[PDB]
Amino acid sequence: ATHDLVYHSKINTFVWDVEFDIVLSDSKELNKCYFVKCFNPYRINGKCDFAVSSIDIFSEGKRLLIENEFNFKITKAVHVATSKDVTEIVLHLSERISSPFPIVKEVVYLD
Amino acid sequence: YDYHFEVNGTVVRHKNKGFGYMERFFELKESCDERSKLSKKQYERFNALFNFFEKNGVICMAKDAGTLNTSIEINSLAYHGKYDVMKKFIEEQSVSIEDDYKKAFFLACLGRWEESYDLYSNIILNSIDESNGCVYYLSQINRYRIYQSITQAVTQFNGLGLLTFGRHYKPFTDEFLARIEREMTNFNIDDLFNGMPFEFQKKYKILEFLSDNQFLYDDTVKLFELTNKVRMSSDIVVLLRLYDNLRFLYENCLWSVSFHEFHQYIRNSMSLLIEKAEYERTRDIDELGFSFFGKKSGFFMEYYDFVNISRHFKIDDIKNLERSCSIDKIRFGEQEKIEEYLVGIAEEITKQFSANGMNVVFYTQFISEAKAALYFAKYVKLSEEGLGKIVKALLFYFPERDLDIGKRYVWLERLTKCNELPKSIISIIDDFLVLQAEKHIQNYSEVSSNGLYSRDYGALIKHFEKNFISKRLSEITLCLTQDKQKQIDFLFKLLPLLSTNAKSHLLSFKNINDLMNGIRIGLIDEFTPEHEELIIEYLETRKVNYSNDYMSTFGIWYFLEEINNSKMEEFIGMDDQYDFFVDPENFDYKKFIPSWLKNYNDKLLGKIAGNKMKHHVIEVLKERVKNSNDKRYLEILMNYFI
Amino acid sequence: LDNNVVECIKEITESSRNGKLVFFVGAGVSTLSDYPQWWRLVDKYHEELYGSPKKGNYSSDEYLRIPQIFYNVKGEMAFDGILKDFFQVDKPTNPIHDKILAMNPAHVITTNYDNLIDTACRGKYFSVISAEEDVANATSSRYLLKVHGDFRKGFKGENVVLKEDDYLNYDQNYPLISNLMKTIIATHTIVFIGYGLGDYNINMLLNWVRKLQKDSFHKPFFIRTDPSPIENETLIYYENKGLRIIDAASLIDSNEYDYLERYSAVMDLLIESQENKFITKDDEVIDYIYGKISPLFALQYIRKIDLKHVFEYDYHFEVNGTVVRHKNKGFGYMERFFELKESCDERSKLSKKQYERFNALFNFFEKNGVICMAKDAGTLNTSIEINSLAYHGKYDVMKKFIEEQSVSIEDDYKKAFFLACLGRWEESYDLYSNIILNSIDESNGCVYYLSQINRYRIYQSITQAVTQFNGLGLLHYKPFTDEFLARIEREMTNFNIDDLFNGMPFEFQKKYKILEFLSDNQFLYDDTVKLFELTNKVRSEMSEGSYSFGMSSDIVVLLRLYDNLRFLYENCLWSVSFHEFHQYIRNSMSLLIEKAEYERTRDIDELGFSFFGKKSGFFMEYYDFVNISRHFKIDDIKNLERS
Repeated sequence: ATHDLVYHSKINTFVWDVEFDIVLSDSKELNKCYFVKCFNPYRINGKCDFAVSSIDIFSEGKRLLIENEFNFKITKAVHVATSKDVTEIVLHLSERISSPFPIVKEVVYLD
Repeated sequence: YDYHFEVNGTVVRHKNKGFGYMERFFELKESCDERSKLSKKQYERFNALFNFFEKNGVICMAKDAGTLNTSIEINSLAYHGKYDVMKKFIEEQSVSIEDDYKKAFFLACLGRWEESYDLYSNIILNSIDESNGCVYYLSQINRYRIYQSITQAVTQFNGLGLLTFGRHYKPFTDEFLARIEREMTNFNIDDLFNGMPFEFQKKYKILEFLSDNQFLYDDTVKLFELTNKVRMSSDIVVLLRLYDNLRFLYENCLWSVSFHEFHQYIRNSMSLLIEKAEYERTRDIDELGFSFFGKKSGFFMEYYDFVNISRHFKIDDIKNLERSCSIDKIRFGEQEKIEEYLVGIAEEITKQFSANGMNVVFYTQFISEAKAALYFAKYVKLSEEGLGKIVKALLFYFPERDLDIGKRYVWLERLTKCNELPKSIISIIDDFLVLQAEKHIQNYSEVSSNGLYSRDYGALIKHFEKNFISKRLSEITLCLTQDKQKQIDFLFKLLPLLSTNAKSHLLSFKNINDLMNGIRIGLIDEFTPEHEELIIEYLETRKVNYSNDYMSTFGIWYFLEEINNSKMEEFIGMDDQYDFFVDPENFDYKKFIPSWLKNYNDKLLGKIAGNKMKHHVIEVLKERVKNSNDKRYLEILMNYFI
Repeated sequence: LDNNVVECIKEITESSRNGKLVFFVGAGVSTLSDYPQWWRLVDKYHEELYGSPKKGNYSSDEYLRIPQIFYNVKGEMAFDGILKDFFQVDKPTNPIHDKILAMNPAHVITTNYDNLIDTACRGKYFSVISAEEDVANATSSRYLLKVHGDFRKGFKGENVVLKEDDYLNYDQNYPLISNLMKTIIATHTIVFIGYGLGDYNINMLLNWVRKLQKDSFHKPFFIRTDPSPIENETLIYYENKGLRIIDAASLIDSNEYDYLERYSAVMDLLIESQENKFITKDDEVIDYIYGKISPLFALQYIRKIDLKHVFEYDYHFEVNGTVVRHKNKGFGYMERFFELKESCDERSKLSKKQYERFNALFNFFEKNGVICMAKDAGTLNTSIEINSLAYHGKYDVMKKFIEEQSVSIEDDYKKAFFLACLGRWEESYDLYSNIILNSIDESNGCVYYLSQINRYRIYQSITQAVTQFNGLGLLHYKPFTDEFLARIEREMTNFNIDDLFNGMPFEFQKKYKILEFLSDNQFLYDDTVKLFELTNKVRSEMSEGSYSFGMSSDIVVLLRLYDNLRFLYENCLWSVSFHEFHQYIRNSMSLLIEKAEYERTRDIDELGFSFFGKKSGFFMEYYDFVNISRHFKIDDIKNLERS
């Protein structure tokens, strides 16, 4: 069933068929949301230039504005296709990598 | 099987055990004294046969060979996609049955499948006499194919894809669907040829394979030869066979050209040809000489190859072709005719968007070609007027449901890589972004798939034109108020393009969270001492507190020589990244691991490459490559650290 | 419905699918289009002759006596004038005409003198025969036999059989057409329509069929549409006389004055039942499956893909062994068959012969490796094993096997393949000729076809070897008898391979449908396209560096490879000689080796998922090694070593 899991090389990330019930900081509970990562090393950025890949968060398919990135309160992971609490493996794998975001729905290669 | 007709334009005796009629005929055509020994009827028959062979490109035997020109040309109007010509020819009154057949094919090519089916039925009914079944027969075939296509469309259109307006409008009515099912309730095409008169079966034996469901198996099987790695040329024969098949299918007005099998055959042939060319070039340069071979691939491709690629290729196939067989080292052909093709397709898409009378089937069948054409237009040198027309068609009149802001940014940025930016396209992009500001006036939000937005456009402009100033945005922002907030948000997203007065005006419209939000997009580009004091206060708050990654960005900022503070040395103690980015000389590299190495951009990696910890990263990359053959590690080593 | 009616419908459908159906269209069908019937003309003649009408004195013979009297008294011009006046109208076609044409009949015999059944063919080509000179200039092989003289040549009364004297001298006037009608009736399967059970033509035909032998005819079907349901005694007597009657009445029911609905019901029932297969319980399912599978028992092994051709695209067959419903709307025989296979209790509900045939079917499916459906598929394991001695390469084995005498024709076919792979192509051709000659006896004919194909293949092989391998590095052996090189030429001159399958019994073309692909390169295209596509996909994954932790795609390629090889070697076929097969094998193995090499090395596999499990792995065994050594060249091996 981990067939969905696709692991990349230039970004070292995971792609699943799951969904996250994240809780934001200050007891801010969120509904189901998901991450999308876009890799672009040829972006001609300005004076603020450290990241090659842009990470975006969408709740209910809508772009959610980010002001305080403090969502270090875990989540309840549901395997959107088959609806299974993959959450335990979600931690198992997130505690084992240094990437801030281990799972994204897909990775968009603009390069 | 009396004679082998090689594709290059030559004939050879193969299994003729009688008199050599081909040799006698070619001797008669070669000399003039051979003639005048034959009667008038024989003279005119020979003249007609000579004209037919001239039009079909048959020259002579292989003994009298040498420098065969082999120049192909297709004079079917539907190939070149001059849609206005088809539209004007359809309405004109038809004289003979052949004009009716061509009109039916043109109507089929334009998405008016109803009229095509009715015309085919009428043609079948009218002409059944004489031995001209070569029309009648073909008509039947076309009709059947059309019917198949129709039903496929239904089971693909009304089944999935509700994104189209309503329930896809039901392009074909239910009454016509019932009549279609009634007329073709049990039509069998495999027995169509057998039932026709025996003299037709004797004469037109070559047209049998059209009634079969597959007829490209021989060429697809013969395509294997290009994979031979051992050391006429097979590329010539394969390409000429492809041209022959395309000419036969398109010139005779056959609908089987609009099926998946032919598209797959075209893609396979083109991909294999390009792969063989690139492999031969790379083997030659590796073996013969680094620059003795010239480092230029010999596979030139021209207007016909470009139009075939545009018509029969999807996006991902072109992506495969470019990442495996990069075309930037492949030289183009005649740029002028390619420019005519591009301006024609841009005019077509502009007309389709403006007239608002879109047809769903033609929509689906045409925008695939459109996207392929604009994507492949990167590798062609184009005049200023063509660039302006293409950008005007792509930026505004390309429907939202297929091309979003992000992928449009891809297309435009990919288009000029070699075309530069004269004043006209900056003017038109400024017009587009001004219109986008107007539509921002609310329950409105831009949608993109690759995470890119309109701000990139301005950055690209600032990348190419540093001193350009947009006056219209200044006029818009002078009247700008604070009741509506999203518009000023877009205004900060386009901060650099504005003037100094506009910037000062918007500065009045705007803790550590505020500074972080401003720096993420870059409103406060400078580092004021107040911001540095806030940095110190936040670091002290963290230190007395002692895990999202928010503070390592500050160490990166200091590493960029943008923070002029001496207190960063006294806030270390937790994270190895901060120590490396502040005090790399005393940093312990045991905790250093290359996972963060795949996150910095060109500027950061270039700065760290020339900084002297270089031996530590070189040995880290060495060990990482030795244990695992990661593409990114070796690529970064070669491009940045060697 | 009645069982006999179901049987008749099944036979009619089976005949229609084989192109052996002929419709005898009567006069009621043309009446449905409000064509002026003959009795109107009889009454008009009675009025113009005498002066008053009288319906009471209108017997069967009067219909022919009155026009004869009118012709013999008034003459010929009046007859033609009346006929022109009453038959110059044009009428629309009937829905029944479309319904009869939709059944695809080989020939249409009609006793009408109208143009409706012609003007109804819509886009169908029929050679119209309505006179004597028209039977000699038959432009096609499909006959629209207007038996009674259509009005095409004009409206004169000498072109159509109406009066009594014409009926008397019918045989002397129209011998050719009568002979053609009788030949068509004897050959094909006849279905009557639009005729009264007491009509003159039916009685005459029954009188003729009386003279025939007791056996040696196919009983014609009679579709009766009359308001009164038929009686039992009349039906049994007419069945004894040689007709099989299906009555429109007693099936739908209606009033007395309506005719269109009964014809429509009968034809709609026929058309609907054409596509449907009459399956009710397990016995019919197993019978149909055995009927469509059994001819394949002659071959040792068949590849899973072309099975989808046998069932007429009714079920997509995957390489892994699972099947998926694709174009099935009936009972779904695969579901019931799988349920019967799983449950041992239900096997006791079948009769003994059906039980044995089901056991044979199960064994055949197990040998082919067909496992189950997609939903019930769990962990499927497939073994690889080829029982071809020539494949392994122990040449002493079939040396001492060709030394002695075989026991059957199939054994001789094995000897022929072994000799062909042993280089003695002369003896191979000799023994193939012996086979095709010693085969005058066969219940299937598959061995004959396969031997002919292999003989042509070895002929081309020896011809190419002799013609090309003369200055390639030979310098001369080219060892063959001088008479032999001309014997193969003169013998295998007219033998065309494209039309070989088109010239075989009509059942062979219906049962061994897949084998046609053996005559050309067709048996490779359906797989090579998938190979190219999967090559592109795997190379894309190669370039992007993505690692799949589920199941790789390459397995599919591998499966196809093995299947192809087995189907080419277990059946003892020389087609493995060509270089196209070698190129295909080489490409597939290069892809597999590259993918395995890429999957060998990983980065995060050990740290993380390794605790959950480890499926990754690739291995060369005997089979991979022999395939590499056989279907590869040195330079490509060096290239893959470099890569």
